[PDB]
Amino acid sequence: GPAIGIDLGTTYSCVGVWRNDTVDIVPNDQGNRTTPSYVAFTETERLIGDAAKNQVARNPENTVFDAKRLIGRKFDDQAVQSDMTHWPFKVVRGPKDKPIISVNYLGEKKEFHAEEISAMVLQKMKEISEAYLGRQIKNAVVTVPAYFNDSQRQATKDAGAIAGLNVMRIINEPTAAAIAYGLDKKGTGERNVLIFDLGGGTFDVSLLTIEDGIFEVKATAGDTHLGGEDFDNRLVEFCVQDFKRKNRGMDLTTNARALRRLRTQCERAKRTLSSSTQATIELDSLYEGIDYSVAISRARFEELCADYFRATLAPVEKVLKDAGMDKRSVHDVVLVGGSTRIPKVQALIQEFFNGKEPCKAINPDEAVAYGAAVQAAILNG
Ligand SMILES: Nc1ncnc2c1ncn2[C@@H]1O[C@H](COP(=O)(O)OP(=O)(O)O)[C@@H](O)[C@H]1O
Repeated sequence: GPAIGIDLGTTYSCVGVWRNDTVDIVPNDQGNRTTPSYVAFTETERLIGDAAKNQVARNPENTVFDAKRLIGRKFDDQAVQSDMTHWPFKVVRGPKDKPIISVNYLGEKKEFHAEEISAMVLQKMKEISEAYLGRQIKNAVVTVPAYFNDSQRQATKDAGAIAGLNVMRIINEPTAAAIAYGLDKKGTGERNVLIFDLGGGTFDVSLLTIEDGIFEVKATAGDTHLGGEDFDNRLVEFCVQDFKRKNRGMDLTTNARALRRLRTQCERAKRTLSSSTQATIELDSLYEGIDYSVAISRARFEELCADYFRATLAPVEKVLKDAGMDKRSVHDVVLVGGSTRIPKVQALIQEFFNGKEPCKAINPDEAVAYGAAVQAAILNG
C-alpha cells in the first residue's frame, strides 16, 4: 500500500505522504503540520500532541515528553540522570538497566518504556495520514539523529512496530533533509552539504558529502539543550524584570498562572517577531489584578538572545574543523528546524558563509518528514 515519512522529533513530529506523485505534508486537527511530541494520561483518557501539551500544568506528573532523550538508552546513563532532574514525570530503573516511565492512568500505576511513548506519537502520525489519504497505512520510513547508535535505532523501529507500522528503513535526519532538496541528484562530482537544524530544544549541525548519489555523514556537532525554548525563557525573564520595575519589585514568577500565560504569549511574541519588527504582550489581571502590557522589538529580542545566536556558529566550525574542510567548500547550507525562521539566526549563518543563500524553500520544520517520504516512496516502488 502507500508509504509515509515520519520525522519523530524531540519536541514536534511531522509526517509526509505521497498524493498525486508528489509529497504532501499532513496538517493535524489544529491545522498545524507539526504535532508536539507529548502524551498525557488521566483517570479517564490519554491525550497526544497539543491536547497533551496544553494540560501539562494541570497534570504534570502524568504528562510525558522528551521520550527521544530516553529511547534506546540505559537508566544510569549520565545524560539520562541529568535530564531526569528536569522532568516532572517519574523514571525508575527496569530490569537490564532499561528506563521505565511510571505514571498514573485510568486509576492505576502504569509503566512504559520510552519506545512505548514514542509509539503513541507515531500512532497519531499514522492516524492523521490515514484520514488525509483516505486509506490504511502500514509502511513508513522514520528518521533519527545522525549520532543515534544501534540501540537507539532499534528502539525507534520497535516504536514503529508497536504503532502498527512496518518500518522499511531508519534514516538519518540530516540526510532526509538533503534528499528533500534533491541534493543527491544536483550537479557533477562530489557535493558538500551542511545541515543546520535548530529546533525547540536541540541543536544539531551535520556535514555530509554526496557523490554519485551516495551519502556519507562526515561530521556532526551540536548542543542537546539549546533551542527555541531557551529563547522563550529570555523573553519571559525580561518581562518579569520589566513588571517589577513598574510595580515596586513585585515578582510574577511567584504566581503559576501569571507565568504560564506569560510564557504562552512570549512564544507567540517570538514567532511574531520573525515576520514583524514589533510584538505586543497584553494580559489582563496577570498577577495581583495588575494588568501587564509591553512592546517588544525585534532588536530587543535579538539582544536578549545574542549569546545564544552567536553560539550556534561554533558547531558549524567544529564539523568543518573535524572534517578538515573550509567553509568555502560547502555547496549547500540547509536550514531545518522551526527556530531557523528567526531572521537574525539566518543572517548570522549567511554572514558566516560569506553571503551564500541558504536552501530554505521547504518549510524547515517539514524538510525532514518530506525527505523521509521521498525515501519511503523509493523503497515502496
Ligand atoms: N516563526 C517562528 N519564529 C521563531 N521560532 C519559531 C517559529 N516557528 C516555530 N518556531 C520554533 O520552532 C521550535 C520547534 O522546532 P521543531 O523543529 O518543530 O522541533 P524539533 O526540534 O522537535 O524538530 C519551537 O521552539 C518554536 O517556537
